[PDB]
Amino acid sequence: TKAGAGFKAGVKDYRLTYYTPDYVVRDTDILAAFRMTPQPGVPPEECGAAVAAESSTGTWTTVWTDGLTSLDRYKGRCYDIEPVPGEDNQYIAYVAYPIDLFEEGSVTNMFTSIVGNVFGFKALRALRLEDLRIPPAYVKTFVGPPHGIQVERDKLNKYGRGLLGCTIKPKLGLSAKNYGRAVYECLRGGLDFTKDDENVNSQPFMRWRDRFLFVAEAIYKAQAETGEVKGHYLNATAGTCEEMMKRAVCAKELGVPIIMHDYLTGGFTANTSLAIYCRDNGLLLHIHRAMHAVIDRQRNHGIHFRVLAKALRMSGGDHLHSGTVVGKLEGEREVTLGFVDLMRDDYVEKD
Amino acid sequence: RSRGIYFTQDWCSMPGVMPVASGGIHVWHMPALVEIFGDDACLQFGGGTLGHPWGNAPGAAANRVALEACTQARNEGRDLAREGGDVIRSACKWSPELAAACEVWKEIKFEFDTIDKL
Amino acid sequence: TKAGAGFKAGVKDYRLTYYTPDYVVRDTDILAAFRMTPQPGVPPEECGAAVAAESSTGTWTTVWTDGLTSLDRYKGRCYDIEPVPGEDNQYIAYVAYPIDLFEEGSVTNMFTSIVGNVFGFKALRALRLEDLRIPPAYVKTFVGPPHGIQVERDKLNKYGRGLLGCTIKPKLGLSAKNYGRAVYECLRGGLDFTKDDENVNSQPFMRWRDRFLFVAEAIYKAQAETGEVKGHYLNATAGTCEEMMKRAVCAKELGVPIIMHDYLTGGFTANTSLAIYCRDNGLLLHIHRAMHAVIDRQRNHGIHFRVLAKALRMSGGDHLHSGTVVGKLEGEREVTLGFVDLMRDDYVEKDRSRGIYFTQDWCSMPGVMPVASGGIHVWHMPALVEIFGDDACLQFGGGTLGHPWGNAPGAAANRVALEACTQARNEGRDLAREGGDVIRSACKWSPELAAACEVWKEIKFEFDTIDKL
Amino acid sequence: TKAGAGFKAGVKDYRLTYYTPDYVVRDTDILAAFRMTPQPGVPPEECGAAVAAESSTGTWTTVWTDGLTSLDRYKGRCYDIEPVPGEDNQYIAYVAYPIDLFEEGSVTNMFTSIVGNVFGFKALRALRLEDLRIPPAYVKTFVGPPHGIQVERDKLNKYGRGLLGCTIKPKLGLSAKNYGRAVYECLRGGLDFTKDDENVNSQPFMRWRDRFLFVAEAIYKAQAETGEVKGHYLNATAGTCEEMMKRAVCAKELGVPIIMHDYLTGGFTANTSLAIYCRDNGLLLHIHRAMHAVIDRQRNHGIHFRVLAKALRMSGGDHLHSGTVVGKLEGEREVTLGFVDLMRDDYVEKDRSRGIYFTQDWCSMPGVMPVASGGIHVWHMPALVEIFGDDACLQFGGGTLGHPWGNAPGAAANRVALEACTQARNEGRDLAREGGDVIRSACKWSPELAAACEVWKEIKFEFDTIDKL
Amino acid sequence: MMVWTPVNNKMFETFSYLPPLTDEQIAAQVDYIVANGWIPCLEFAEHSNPEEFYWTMWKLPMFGCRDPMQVLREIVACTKAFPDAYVRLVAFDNQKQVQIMGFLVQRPKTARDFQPANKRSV
Ligand SMILES: O=C(O)[C@@](O)(COP(=O)(O)O)[C@H](O)[C@H](O)COP(=O)(O)O
Ligand SMILES: O=C(O)[C@@](O)(COP(=O)(O)O)[C@H](O)[C@H](O)COP(=O)(O)O
Ligand SMILES: O=C(O)[C@@](O)(COP(=O)(O)O)[C@H](O)[C@H](O)COP(=O)(O)O
Ligand SMILES: [Mg+2]
Ligand SMILES: [Mg+2]
Ligand SMILES: [Mg+2]
Repeated sequence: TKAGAGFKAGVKDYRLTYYTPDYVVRDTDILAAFRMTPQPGVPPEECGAAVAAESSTGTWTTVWTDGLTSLDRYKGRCYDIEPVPGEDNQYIAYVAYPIDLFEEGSVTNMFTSIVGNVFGFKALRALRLEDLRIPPAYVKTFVGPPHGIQVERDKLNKYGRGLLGCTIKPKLGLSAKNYGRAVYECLRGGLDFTKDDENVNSQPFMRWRDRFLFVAEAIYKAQAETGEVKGHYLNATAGTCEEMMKRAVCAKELGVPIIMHDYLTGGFTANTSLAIYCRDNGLLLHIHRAMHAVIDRQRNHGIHFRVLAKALRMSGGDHLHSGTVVGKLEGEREVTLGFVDLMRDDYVEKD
Repeated sequence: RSRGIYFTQDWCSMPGVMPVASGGIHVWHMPALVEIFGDDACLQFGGGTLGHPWGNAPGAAANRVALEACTQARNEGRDLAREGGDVIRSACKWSPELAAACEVWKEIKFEFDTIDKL
Repeated sequence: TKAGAGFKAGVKDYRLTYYTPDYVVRDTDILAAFRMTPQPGVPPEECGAAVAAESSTGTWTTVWTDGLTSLDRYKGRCYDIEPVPGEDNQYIAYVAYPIDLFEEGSVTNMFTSIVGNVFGFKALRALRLEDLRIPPAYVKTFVGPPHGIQVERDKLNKYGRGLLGCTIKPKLGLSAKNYGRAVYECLRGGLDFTKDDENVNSQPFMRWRDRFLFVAEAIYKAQAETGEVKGHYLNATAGTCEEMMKRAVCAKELGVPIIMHDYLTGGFTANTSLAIYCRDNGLLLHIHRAMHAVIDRQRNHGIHFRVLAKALRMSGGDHLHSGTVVGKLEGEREVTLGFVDLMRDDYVEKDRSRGIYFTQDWCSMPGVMPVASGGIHVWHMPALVEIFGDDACLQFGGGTLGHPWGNAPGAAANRVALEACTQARNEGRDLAREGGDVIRSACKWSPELAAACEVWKEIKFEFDTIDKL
Repeated sequence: TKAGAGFKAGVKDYRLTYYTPDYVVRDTDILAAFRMTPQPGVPPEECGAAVAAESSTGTWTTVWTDGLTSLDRYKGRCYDIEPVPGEDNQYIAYVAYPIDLFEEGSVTNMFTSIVGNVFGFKALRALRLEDLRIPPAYVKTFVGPPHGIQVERDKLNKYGRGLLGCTIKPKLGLSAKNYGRAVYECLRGGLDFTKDDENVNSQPFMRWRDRFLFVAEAIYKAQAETGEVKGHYLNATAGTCEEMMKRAVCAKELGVPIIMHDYLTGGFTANTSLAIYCRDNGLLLHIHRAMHAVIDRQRNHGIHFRVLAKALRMSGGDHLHSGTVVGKLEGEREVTLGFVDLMRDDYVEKDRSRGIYFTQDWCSMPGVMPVASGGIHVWHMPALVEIFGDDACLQFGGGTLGHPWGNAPGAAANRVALEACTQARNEGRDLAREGGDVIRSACKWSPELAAACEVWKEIKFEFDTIDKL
Repeated sequence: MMVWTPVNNKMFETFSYLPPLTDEQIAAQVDYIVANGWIPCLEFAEHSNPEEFYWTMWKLPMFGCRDPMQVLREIVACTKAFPDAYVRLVAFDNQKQVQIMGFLVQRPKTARDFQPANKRSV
């Protein structure tokens, strides 16, 4: 009749519960790879365990409520730590999250757990989320992209070459009539698409509905002149969900084939709504990645673009900017080739 | 600039947002919290409540007593930056719920080199 | 001063209340014919009474609440039991249900009483519902089919021959763009209809709205090319009523003349809603009977298809699959001719030689178009025209998409074969006897047909029948 | 520079494409176990291949369109065939279906592929779907049960014993006022629940809304009198989705905690809609399995109840009838224990002695409360507690409304019997062996129970089982 | 025919339709908790209404407790501190995360809203 593990109040090391180097990962677990920089005096195992704990079930001191449930079943698990070649204080910490931790179909929820609080812990100096393993059982809970590459090609009747587009310039300051003027002249010369600049929404120099109407006229005139299917990504990015939807609805009513959305500045919750609307109404959805570099530029801290790209794929988009490698914005060749495969392909082997 | 404020900011009567201090705090932090934030804040104790050895209600009581004792002491002219420990120590002796919290987290501090420096 | 009938607690035989062999059935009663196999030691009268009781007002022991109402007024009544010829332990038990037992316009409710619990009673070894007599007073409570045969023909402007359809194949795995491609090539060769496979709903390889849009383009192109009205049954079958309705609404928006629904896997509650929506919006509704053979194959247990067909007619459908008799799926000739009459006609006399246990009066509820589909090809055409006559749709999926020259030639072969048979019949030729000669002559004349004739020349489906009268 | 695989028109054996005995099943495949009876001369491999083909991508002749897609990717695969012990012409054919074949969240679509057409093929004599392996990746696409066992107990604040219910009787024929009268008297004596009979929808003798209002009064009065939470499953089963939803909405407005639906006679499409509405509104959802025995009674043909139960779990239900084993309707012990685990548990290992053909992983989808109902009385209580444990609802309709002293004494007798058995079990008593002693002691103590003990003392239901392993 | 009384006949869920539990019967229930590895807990309240979900927890659930005597001592301690309260013994299963048993071990003495067993019918 001797007592089993009971409630003991007080602080203990996270590693006692959350570092499990013998754990065999389940095929339904969401896996994370964190590039972690511990403060001096913080063992990597404790740092990895703190990250796993505070992105799953744990807090800074022992709580009695754990006993009402099964921590084994729900806890995040730091299951492997590798040193980073060429670094004295960087480690890749691998964390496994049970599928039950996540809301079905919600990128918002997945990010909230995995990147919600842990990046601000005093006990680390830097943290970067490098990659996520999204298991098929979780992937299946998402509507995903409204159409995807093959369906899009079939809807555009375009095959055998890259598609060509073009952002209207100057970024801001053109009237609706001049916007459509520029669009028509662009499209008539052989571009498949033009687009609103990411920051062209609705403004004093050009209100959105004025633009949408002029642009629709330009699409139609260029398509009739060239004999080729044309489009222009009309921006649905807005201050509220209701304005966003109003803009999408107008684009649908005009019969224009494609719209765009800034998924990070608008946000995952809006983006998922929009993608679902685009699925339900046959609208192609172009995704602009505005603000990504705020998050993904630095090697030591943030979230790599490949994760932001996986998240977009799940939330939903027909296009997503990938970088150029050779143009004015950064994107190393091998890094880019990797996430392009992650964006387009069905099955991508570790590499 | 000594507080990171690069521009004078005029909010033209747009309502103020209540700051919420939360994350790894407990009863011994109470004087510092009241001193930093003043009354217009919410102070949150998750582990600092559900981690109390007697359960949630005693945990809550300990936090509420600590806050009230600090608030009273401040109103009385006491310097919480300097005498904050004394206020908590007095309150621990008076309230058995608080005393239990005082004992459990007595040694617990979070002091590390700051990344986000001015 | 002495007491009349009071409450007496305890178990007594069902037959004491529910076997009424002198009952004169009323013209508003719903009648059922059950093929019943009692357990050893259970008298057929008690078995029939138990079935009547537990599908109407009764349970296993006496309840005091009977006294608050009138059991005479409400009880189901086993009013007749006949032994089955050639069987030592099978009986047809006839049960009469007062019209008050049933919710107006609800097939779901009628099935719930009549087939709800009784098939699982330990006291029987097997039970099969063979037939139902739906009285005009109950029939009149149903909206029924959205259009029916005559209205359908008027809406399609098609007269004087069987309709021709075709399921796109492979069943699953085609993209939306390829689905519409196949559909255009099929329709342009002379088929009136193509269709989604019963299981083509919305899937990773092809999402429904993508399909709906490409199919609408295909319909329009084939109609403009041939100068004949075309359609394709877009599948509204879905996981929820809301998704089902979304699909039907999109089809309507696109102006496509016809949709389909799998009434048994979707269910009677969803199907009735969809039929009403189709009536309200002038959409033709094709009904697929997926799952029926799970229920209706075996002679000793389940529900005969003729009952499933009556239920569909009531719930609502413009077309319903009827079997082919000669194709890859089972359906005996006489059994089939019986329920075809029950599907199409206004008044069908009792005829046990065709499995019709009750005279059925449909009181002008519209007739449902039988659809013969499954493993049929050009050589079957004379037999099909002979069995069904003009008021049918004959569907050739493999028999179109399996043509060596492709879909349009495949369609043309089927259309020529149908028209040749139709002409021959109209001229006085006996298709049952001279059908081979009609097809052979047509093969010599039409190269598209010839190619079909050669490929499927030896192909027959002839097996021992399970569902025998 | 030779030609690779091209289009060749005509018929070939299904086994050439669809029998793959070396296939390694994927963790995302849906697996099916079919009990298959081939026609004479049809090799079992060709029969299994035909079933796999015509429930996935194939038809009766070769189609050119296969070449546009990848049949390897999409085809169903008969990957194993085992002979059935004790049978010369029965085989278990195992078929693997790629997850891509299925519409997410749609039981309707799953059934349409797997059981849609194959049961009617002339080339087989009988077919029975015994089991399905639903992979976690597919399970995850379903909303599932509105609440499930743990959440239900939390919402009712009921712990430590089986729940007790009761179908009002007579089945049909009572007025709304008398329905509520019976309900109040039942609930006040100690039952947790009463319910509409499966076929009580809306009828000339009692309109649904009149009933709902009176039953709500009865629930409230019994709850106030006893101090225990009460409910009554108000039937939302209807002829159309719109009527069904109207009924659910009214129950919600009344604040009654629980409704019921007949999932098979209403159908999966309606049921899934209703389940989602119940999740969105906090309504407990009792599922009646009316019509299941039409499908699931016979060993040689149909669908086993365990598959119909898995399908309900996916579509959504808080309760589902499970049989009693010992009552008036069939259900063999081991078969029942097997599907009870499949209904309630998170992870169920393959166990052929209980009819479990595949290991089933429910990946945290909520468990469904089994409801034992039909011809049971106080003497059955020890057996029921022994079979089901606490996570079940035990229903006594006739066993309550058949009590010589009326409904409240009847309810009291059942509640005393359940509590005595529960106590005895907790104390270490073996209910399988000492159950009679527990009831006999309880009868001597409680005059209400004694009266029930006496009336039903001799009453048993023991018959040869049809649905044997 | 006996008539089940509607008057002052309140019930309190599991075991209320049985004779009042003896000390030996309560102890047997506690043995059942321990044998099954469940978590014992005490809860109490001034009043008991069917509409009211939560009662007040006595201390904390007895995590790791495998000693029936310890449980019985907490019953004594809880009822001593609240001699006029409803008190119930419950047990939790952390695997299914649900309460798995529960019954009253004390009612207020001032309560006359329930009947002795032989006064439930007239
Ligand atoms: O998830 C947590 O760790 C907390 O619930 C605190 O828990 P404890 O009270 O148990 O510490 C808060 O959400 C953090 O304070 C968020 O960080 P911040 O306030 O910096 O945004
Ligand atoms: O899925 C099929 O097999 C079909 O598309 C036929 O394809 P083929 O034209 O290629 O044979 C039909 O749906 C069946 O006829 C249904 O059976 P039934 O009409 O008996 O209900
Ligand atoms: O109509 C009936 O017979 C019942 O109301 C029971 O009444 P009694 O309580 O009076 O027997 C139940 O619906 C059946 O038990 C259903 O069968 P199952 O649970 O096997 O699906
Ligand atoms: Mg730009
Ligand atoms: Mg088909
Ligand atoms: Mg019933």
